[PDB]
Amino acid sequence: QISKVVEIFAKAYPEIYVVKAAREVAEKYRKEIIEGARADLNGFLEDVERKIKSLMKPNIKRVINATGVVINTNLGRAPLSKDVINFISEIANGYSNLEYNLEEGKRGSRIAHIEKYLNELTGAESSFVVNNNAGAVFLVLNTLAEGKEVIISRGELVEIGGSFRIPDIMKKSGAILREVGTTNKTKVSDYEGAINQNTALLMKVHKSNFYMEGFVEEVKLEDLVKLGHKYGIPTYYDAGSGLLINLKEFGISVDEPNFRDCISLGIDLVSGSGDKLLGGPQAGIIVGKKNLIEKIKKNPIARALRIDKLTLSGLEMTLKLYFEKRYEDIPVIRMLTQDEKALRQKAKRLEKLLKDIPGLKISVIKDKAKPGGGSLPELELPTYCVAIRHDRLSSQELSRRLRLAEPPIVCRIREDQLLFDMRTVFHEDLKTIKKTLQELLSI
Amino acid sequence: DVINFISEIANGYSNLEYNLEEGKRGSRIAHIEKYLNELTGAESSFVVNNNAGAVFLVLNTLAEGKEVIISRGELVEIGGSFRIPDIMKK
Repeated sequence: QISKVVEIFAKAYPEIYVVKAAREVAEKYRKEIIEGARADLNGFLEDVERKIKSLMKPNIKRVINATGVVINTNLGRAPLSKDVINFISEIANGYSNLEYNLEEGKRGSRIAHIEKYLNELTGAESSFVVNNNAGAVFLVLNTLAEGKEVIISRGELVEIGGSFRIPDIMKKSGAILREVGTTNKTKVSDYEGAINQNTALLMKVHKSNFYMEGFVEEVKLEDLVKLGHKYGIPTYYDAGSGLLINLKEFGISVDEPNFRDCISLGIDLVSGSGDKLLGGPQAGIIVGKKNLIEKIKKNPIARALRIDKLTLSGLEMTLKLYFEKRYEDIPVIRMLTQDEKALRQKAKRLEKLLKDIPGLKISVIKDKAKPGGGSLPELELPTYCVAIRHDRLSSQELSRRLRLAEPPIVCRIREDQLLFDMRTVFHEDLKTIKKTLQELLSI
Repeated sequence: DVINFISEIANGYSNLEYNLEEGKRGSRIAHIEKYLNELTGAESSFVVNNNAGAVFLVLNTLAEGKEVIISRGELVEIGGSFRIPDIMKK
């Protein structure tokens, strides 16, 4: 019973956790024994103690990312420069002029603090910001095309993440969905073909987390705009990457689309996540024509999507950085634009820390990985891994224990050889890497 | 080898639509199908001009006016005028 387990650990662990550890372990042996899968009760003493050790720590923990994927959906997307985290810390520490204008001394709209930055950086007439890009979509449809049709290419009906899908959202959006062209190809005649009285919207979505090769055709963006200005229809581009600037300017050569460029091209509305290529905290970012934004703003779901104090502040600081050309300060930009050189530099500095540890086979390989996970699907870039192999322990079991470390470490596996992509690894992590390994193979 | 076998059948008359046994017309599809049933292992078989029309046939035979469910990822445009949605319509 739970009272005997409270007697076994008196001062050992606080009474509150011990009973929550006996209640979860006791439902686990009640169901394992009912199903007839357990013949021994002896593991009960150690496991109620491991639960207590575990239940006494946070579920969400910082993790050292070895995979060399900058934008790791599973690992928390764009991490944040300390500068920013500090400004977020300060604003959360007490009250703040969130919804308060200091000039007039009367309430004010919280989305007003930021928008000045967006409209300067992109060039759009006005702007706005909601919970994530997801809702930013759901908002631009339900606002603009409730009960009327929207035209989109059959190749752009994406499923990104686990629950999101343009057709399943747009439906619930209340917009009527008109799918032109074919999977692989879509000409301009396909869009123009389906125009009619009901058509309220010309939407294009960017294939963020996939890509098609082979015989493939797509509708030029200059073309969608010409088309809409013909029949008097608004265009709506879901970047999704929400890349904020031209990326070629950093030496990486891709066609990824960005706010500034897409707007000056003549699209009427653009959106994208903030926790992607922008580098910030999670946010739906929407920019374009004044008359449209106003309309979005006034829709009463906007209040159900409006951003929290934490992501609001933190977004301002990241926007600040971007105005100050302080690029290297926003993690997701530095990690992609890191010099091939620089990577090696780090690679061998690590190797140097592990030489001494027993049983460790350590080598430095130059590999081609694909860094972007949720925003740059075709991108392939050279990065140096430190592959390691232990005589006593196998690569699989290695990863596993590394994931259970404090802090935990997550990495790629490849042909029974553990790898460490240096693209995503922070310096202060190296010392913690060495201490982790030596605690595992010497214990 | 092929081209010769073709050349030869083309240089004169042939039992194309003619069954020699019964001395009566026969289906031209009949010559081939025996090979197809053996190689594939299906119950029966048939042949038409090209795959394009083979799709068109199987839809219009089996689904005229009824629903055909297909993956949104599989609606292709192969070649310049063949498109599964465009033909499936017709």
